[PDB]
Order: sequence, then structure tokens, then C-alpha cells
Amino acid sequence: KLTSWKNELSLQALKADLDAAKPSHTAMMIKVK
Amino acid sequence: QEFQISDPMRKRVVAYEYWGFWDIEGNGVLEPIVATWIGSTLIRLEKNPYPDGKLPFVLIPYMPVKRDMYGEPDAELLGDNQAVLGAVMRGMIDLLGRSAN
Amino acid sequence: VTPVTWEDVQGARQNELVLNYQFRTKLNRVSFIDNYVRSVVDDGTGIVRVG
Amino acid sequence: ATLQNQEAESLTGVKAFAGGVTGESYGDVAAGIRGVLDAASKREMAILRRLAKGMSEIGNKIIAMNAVFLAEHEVVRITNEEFVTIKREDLKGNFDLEVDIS
Amino acid sequence: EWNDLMRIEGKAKPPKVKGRSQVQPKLVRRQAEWRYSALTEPFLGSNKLFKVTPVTWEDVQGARQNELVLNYQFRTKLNRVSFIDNYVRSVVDDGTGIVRVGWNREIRKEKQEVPVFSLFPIQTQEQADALQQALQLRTDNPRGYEENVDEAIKESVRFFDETGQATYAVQTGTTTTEVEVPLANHPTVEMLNPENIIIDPSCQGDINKAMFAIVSFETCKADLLKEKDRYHNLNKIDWQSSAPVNEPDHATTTPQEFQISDPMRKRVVAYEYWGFWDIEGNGVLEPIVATWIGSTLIRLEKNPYPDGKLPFVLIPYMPVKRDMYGEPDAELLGDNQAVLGAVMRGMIDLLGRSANGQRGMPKGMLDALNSRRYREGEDYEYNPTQNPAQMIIEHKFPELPQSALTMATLQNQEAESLTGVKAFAGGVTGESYGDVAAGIRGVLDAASKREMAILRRLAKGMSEIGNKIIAMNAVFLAEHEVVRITNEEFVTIKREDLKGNFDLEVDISTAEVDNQKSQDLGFMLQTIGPNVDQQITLNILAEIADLKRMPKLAHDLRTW
Amino acid sequence: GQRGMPKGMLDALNSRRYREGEDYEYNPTQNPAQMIIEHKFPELPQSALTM
Amino acid sequence: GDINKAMFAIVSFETCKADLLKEKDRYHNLNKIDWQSSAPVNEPDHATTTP
Amino acid sequence: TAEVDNQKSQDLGFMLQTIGPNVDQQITLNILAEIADLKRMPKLAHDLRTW
Repeated sequence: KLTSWKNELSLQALKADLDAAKPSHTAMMIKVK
Repeated sequence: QEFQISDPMRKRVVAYEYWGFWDIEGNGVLEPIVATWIGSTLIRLEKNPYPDGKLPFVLIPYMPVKRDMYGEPDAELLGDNQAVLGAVMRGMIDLLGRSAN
Repeated sequence: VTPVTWEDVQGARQNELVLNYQFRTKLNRVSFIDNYVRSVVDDGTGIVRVG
Repeated sequence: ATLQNQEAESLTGVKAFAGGVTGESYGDVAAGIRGVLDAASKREMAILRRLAKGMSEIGNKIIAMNAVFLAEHEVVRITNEEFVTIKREDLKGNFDLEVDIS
Repeated sequence: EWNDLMRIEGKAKPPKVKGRSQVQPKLVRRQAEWRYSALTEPFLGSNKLFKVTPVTWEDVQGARQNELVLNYQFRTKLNRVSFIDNYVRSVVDDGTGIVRVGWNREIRKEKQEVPVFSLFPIQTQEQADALQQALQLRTDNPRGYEENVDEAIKESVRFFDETGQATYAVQTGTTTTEVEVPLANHPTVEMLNPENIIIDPSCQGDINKAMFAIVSFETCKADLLKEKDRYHNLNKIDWQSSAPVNEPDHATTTPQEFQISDPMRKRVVAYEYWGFWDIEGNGVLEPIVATWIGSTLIRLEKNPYPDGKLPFVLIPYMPVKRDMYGEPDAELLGDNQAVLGAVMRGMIDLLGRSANGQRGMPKGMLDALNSRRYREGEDYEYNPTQNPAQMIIEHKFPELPQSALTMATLQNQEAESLTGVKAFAGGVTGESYGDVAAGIRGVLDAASKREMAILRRLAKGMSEIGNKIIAMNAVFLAEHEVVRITNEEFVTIKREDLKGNFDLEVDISTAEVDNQKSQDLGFMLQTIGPNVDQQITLNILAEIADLKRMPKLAHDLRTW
Repeated sequence: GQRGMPKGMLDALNSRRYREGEDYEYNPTQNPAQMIIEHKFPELPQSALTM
Repeated sequence: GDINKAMFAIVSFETCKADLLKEKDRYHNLNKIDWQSSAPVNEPDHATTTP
Repeated sequence: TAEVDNQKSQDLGFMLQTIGPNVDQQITLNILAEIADLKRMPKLAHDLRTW
């Protein structure tokens, strides 16, 4: 759609990684806070 | 929180940028790409423009942790010393302030 | 910026001026460094984005 | 109260009204009797290494950007001399330049 | 248990008690913190990490080339500061350090269009002049010849090398072809978690005598596809099992719940076996490497590296007699830390649990109205039978016993005497590595000798890493790759000589050891008569320029 | 860190006030400044350090 | 008290069949060893770090 | 040791100063060549020996 690649990313796929790495990131921010 | 400019051309919105490697050709090779979305709509998707071909972020640790990404500040070691120092100092003030003079 | 081999002297001289010029005029060097050091010392780690 | 201050100083290595002179000997050979670094300066030099490395990585990223995003006339205006180019396929490897803080 | 003493987590944590203190001074952590910076600084106090010197007179050219190539890789292909920080801290904390050395290559194919030429030997005089210009430029400036010489002339020069004839090159047209475009092609080093590597117990304390070593690491399907033909039987892996949760023995910083949904980028745990096996079944042992994921073999082949031995390097902090592993200083300080914490908590329990700021008055001194006046800050009148100057109690902290302060001092002093580390002391030993004894206020004392001894083991390890990589660079780097890094003639090494480091010595380069060398040339230049030979004088002068980081001047002197 | 109080100085209510960090009133026959025992480490003998 | 005057010295060490086969003709009667006995457990007098 | 090496190098310097440099070129070259070896300069030592 947005690009000519034959494996063009979907927005849900992009956000899926964001949700996966979020729990690890939240734990570190507790210490930083 | 309450700040918001009325002019639509100068409104402030939050955008997300994704920098990483993806199998764009679906054959097994990884390529650096960048994607940008605002409010569940894709607005940009293209290969990495910078010649370096890697993430444009740089990380600096203060006290490095063994085989770990983040760092340790000196505030970690001084947590208990500060608390005890405050209790002692407040004890002296409570002794002078609460007495007759 | 310093050359690595003998033929690299001219390129290093050019890039040193161009790189220093951008930090002198296109960026507030004092303000960046102050935020650069204090972010590392306080948070334990510092992340800087280049664009 | 004294013990808490002394214990804090021993761990972090920072002492009030002390140190701070380590910036005069970055990348320099050991000086005389009253110029050499002590134990506290060594700990503070170590942090400066990581900060200096980060600026080196920032400089190397920008130098690569300047090779593709700046036209010939833009560089010639900044440096009043002949333009020297770099091949595009050599941008991934910093063969020619070393970047360090001055 | 050693790490649970550095960070108070295990048996070192004081028990939880309500109404009593729970602090714990970090005696072991404090002692180690004064060791990290004293050891990291020698490896980082110069722009050059490795120093390579010739062994015999004919080895000077090879050492110069390998010094630049080796230093270039650590400058650009690896984060030198981050590696050293992890290198030293792993040795000090765990008691021993293990580092794995490998090579990363990402060759990929690419299709492009290239010209085609026809060769004609008949030519004018100017063509002969034109050809010799390129030949001289190629020897004088390899980079200049590559960048600013026409393609047609290059083909004529290329034809000259194989045949020895000077011919024209006429552009006949263009054609398409496919070639491999190099990517990566650089060595990799990393510190290993000691839990993730298992070494032959029967090695008798020496790694070169171990018969096998097994290492566990995380990997991705995309990483396995970088070497297309190296790995076989790849389709038999489900890419769902063998996850870090399914392999509890692998200690990793990756979160347990983390898992990327994309199959091409999934993370799985792989095992590598390095050892010697009788592959021919006749009694001789050969170095082999095997890799399996989830009870499926994916790789089995002979050792690729020229060294012919395990790619692991072990560094001990305090060596144990005839043993492989090492001993950290946390072993000796276990009891001192515990007693120091008990004394410190005793003082806090004495101050915290006492009354402070509480006022006590005897009953019957002040009547119902004068008592209100006293508590409201006004003047008052009291019954003379009781004396306010001594009967009114103002509570305060109890006085600390002298024995509490004395006992804590002994624990600190006993710890200092064993480990030899003193707060706000030492750390100056990095200025005299490989240097003759200095004057009165420059010579090393007893404490510096103990700290120099540890630096010897760390320096030896980097020497072994450098020697491994130098062997790798001799087989894995093409001629043009080295010529690009070092703008000079390529010097080769015979393949059968890779097992013996006849020609090069590898050592770390400190800034003094560099200035001390420069003074030696100055003394020799003064000692030898400058008029005895111009070549000798120029060669001495050229080497001094290299030490002072002036490559352009060095080139002028060498070719003057 | 163990506190010792003599029986009969503080009545049933003033004792609660003392243990709760408030001000109090005490029977004048007994002196809180010396009858309340705050235990601490014993003093090390000099002979132990000398030996 | 002098090693150069000693008439004999006996040393115990661990070894492998592959190591013995490095010198093919040096060792004789090699086939008579069962390669199961004479293990470090079966030779308690040899002090070794091998488990 | 490193001193025993620097001490040796000083001895050649004293001998070179003591002996007249014009008494013999071979003696002077041989002394100079040995000093180069101590200072870890094998290429220069080869030049002096074959000059």
C-alpha cells in the first residue's frame, strides 16, 4: 500500500513490538523515577 | 496539560517513530527501515536515509552495569546514607526547637 | 579531526571546520553540554538523538 | 552525621571542595609531582572517557550526514578552499578520519 | 555467592526486624569500586589500543600494516570503551573473565551493469606514457589510483599484470553482471556470562589442554541465514520451542515474557561445541565445531580459524594454584563485611529507639495555672521544694560507646591489609607500565606492586585476543580491503606460518611507553653521527613523526 | 537498644505517653535522667587491643 | 638434600589414549590396557583437580 | 630485568665515549648495533651491522 515492498509492514505489527517491549521498559523507569 | 494553541497549523501532536530492521523483501535479509504513525494512522514508511545504516541513537552510561544496556547513578549507593543523615539532623532541631528558651 | 593515513590530511582539515561551524552557529553548544552531562549523572544513562 | 558523610565520600569518590582538576590532563602524559592524577582523579577520568566516546560517536554520525546532505558550494563557502569528496560506498567505513574532542 | 556480597541480595542481607535498622555498609562494593578505574585507565588513555612490533629486521613492514588494521577494527567496528568496562568489571566481580572471539561476515549478491572493452596492442607513444602514469600512481598512491583513474586505463593495467603487454582499451559497450557486495566482514569479541560456558573439568587448570568447551547463546533465524550454506537442516526447527523460558539453564538479561511475534526475528537459544574429536577414527584428534538447536544438529565442520584451538580466553583475578578459575577479593572480605554491618546497625538501633525531644516534668512543681504558663512560653513561678534546673528532663540521644567506633575501624583496617586497596589511594600505577623505575616520587610502592600484578594478567589477555584476530585478518580479509585501510603496499603471510607467530609481538600501547620510545630514537639520533648516512637519519626521523601522530610528515621523510 | 524503666515512676497513662513519643509527668521520687536504662555496647578492654 | 644425587624419581600424571598415540612407536604393549581401570578413582594416591 | 638492560646500555655508551670514535669504524658500529638491540629497534641494528 504505502510502499512497493512485497513484505510491507502493517501498523498493528509495528505496535505489536511496542507492546512487547513495554513491560521491560516500565520496570526500568521505576528505578529511574 | 491545559496548553493548546487554537491555530490548527501550529497545533502540537504526539508522533511515534520506529527505527529497526525488517525483512522488507520477505526473503530472509534484514534492512534498516523507519516508520512514523500518529493516532493509529501510518504517515511515513521508508528505508533508513542516513548513510550509517543504523539507529540514530547514542547511549552513554554513568556507571556501567556488566553486560547490560542501562547505567547506574551514584544516587543508588547513597539512598540509606541520606535517610540516616536526615534523621540525625532533624533530631538536633527537635531538641532545640521544642525546648524552653 | 585527525587523518589516519598521509593522504587523509586534506579531508580531515575540511571536515574539522565544517563540523565545528555547525556546532558554533546551528546549535547552542553550552546549553547542549549542560543538558548532556546532567542527564547522564542524574538518570544514570543518557540517550541522544541525531537527525 | 560524620560517618554518613565519610561513608558517602568513600563510595562515590566525590569530596566537597576537592577534585575538578582532571580536565587539564585529558590525553596528556603524566605531569610532574604536583600535576599527576591521584586515586580520586582516576575514578573521575573514567567517567570522562564514556562521555568523550559519546561525542566521538555523535561526530562520526554527523560527518557521514555532511557527505550526502551538503552540496559542493555549501562546503566551499564554509571552508574557503578546494572541495574534497568521499565515495558513497566508503561512508559505512570510517577509513580516513578520527574524531575526538579538542 | 560472591556476587551476593558485592550487591547485598543473598545471605549477606540482614534479616527484617520491625523496630530495628536494616542498613548494611557495602564494604566489598567499596573495595571493588576503587579497583575498576585503576585498571581500566591504562587501556583507554590513548587513541591507539594495540602496539605491534617486529621480531626480526625483515618483519618491520608487516608489523606496521597489522598495527593499523587491528587498531582500525577496534576504533570503528567495536565500542572500545564499553568493551573494556565490561572486560575489567567481569574479572574483578566474578573472579575470572571469559571472552569469546569470532568473525562476522555478511556477503550478499548484487546485479549491476559493467562496461566491456577490446584490447589493441598497437598504440602511439602517448599511450605508453599514459599507461606508465597509472602504474606509477598505483604504487605511489593506491587510493589516488582507485579514485581518479579512468576505467579503460585500469583494464589495460590489469591486463598488464597478468600478461606483461601494453594494449589499448576501447569502450565497446556495456553489459550486466552479478557480483557479491561485501558487508560486515569484521571480527567480534564479547564477554561471556560464566554460567553460559562449560569447559572440560580435566583441563588441569590450562585452557589449551581442555578437550572441549560448550557455549550457550541467543540467536535469530535472520542471523543464521547470513551464512546461507554454513547451516544445514534449518527447516526442522519449529521456531516456537527452545525459547529462553524453555531453556532454564541459559542465564540471560532478556525478559522472560518478551517474545517478538515476527518469526524471522524470533530469539532462540543455540549451543556450540568446540573441541577435539577423532573424525577419521584412526587415533588423531582434530579441532571441530558443532551447533545444535532443540535436539537438532544444524552445523558440524572443522575449526575454521587458523589458530586451530578454542576461541575462548580466560583471565584470572587472583590465580589459584594449578586451577582454571580465579578468586575475587570478595572471598576474603565475607566475614569483615558482616561484622561491620552488625556494628553499624547497633549504633542506629541505639539512637533511633531512644527518646528525643520529649519533655518530662515532676508532678507537684507547677500548679494548675503556672504549668499552663510554662507550656505556653511565658514566665512562671514554681514550688521551691523542687528545682526546675535539674528536675525537668530534656531527653536526647545517648552517647555512643567508644568500642563501637573501635570495632568498626578494625574491620576496615583488616580488609585493607588483605586486599591491598585503600580509599583515596593508589590508581597511579597505569603511568609506569613497561617503564623503568622513575625518581623518588615516581617509583612504585608495595601497594602498586600488587596492583601491577593484576594488570599483567589483564594485559596478557588482550595480547592473546590481538594474536587471535591477527590470524583471522590473514585469511578473512582480501587484498583490496587491507590496502584501503593502510594506503600502502600489501604484505602477505604464508598460510602454513599462521600457527606460529614468528614475526609479530602484540602488546597494549600506553602513552608513556610511546613517549619513552620516542626519547630512545632521539638518544640514538644524537649518539649516531648524523652524517654517517642520510637513510638512517631519515628512517629514525620518520619513526618519531609516527609516534607524535603526524602521518603526513612521516611520509615526506620516508620518500625525501 | 533495650530500654529499662523502674516500676512505679510513671502511672498507667503517663507510661503510655512516654512510649508514644509525647510529653509526660513522673513521680518525683525517681529521677528519669538516671533511672531509665539505655543499654549499649560494653567498652573493650585495652588488653584485648594490646595482645 | 641434593637432587642431582638422587638415584630415582617417580611422577604420577593423567594421560589419554590419543596422547599416547602421538608417539606411535615410542609406546609398546598398548593394547593390553582395558581403558576402564586405573581411573583417578581407582588410583586414590594421585591428587588431581579432576572431579 | 628492564634495569639490568638499561644498565647494560649505559655501559656501551660509556665505552663508546671512552674509546676514540676514529680508532676503528667496525668497533664503533658493533657497539652502536648492540645498543639498538637493547632499545628494541631490530631494523636499525641490521643497518649498522651491514653498513
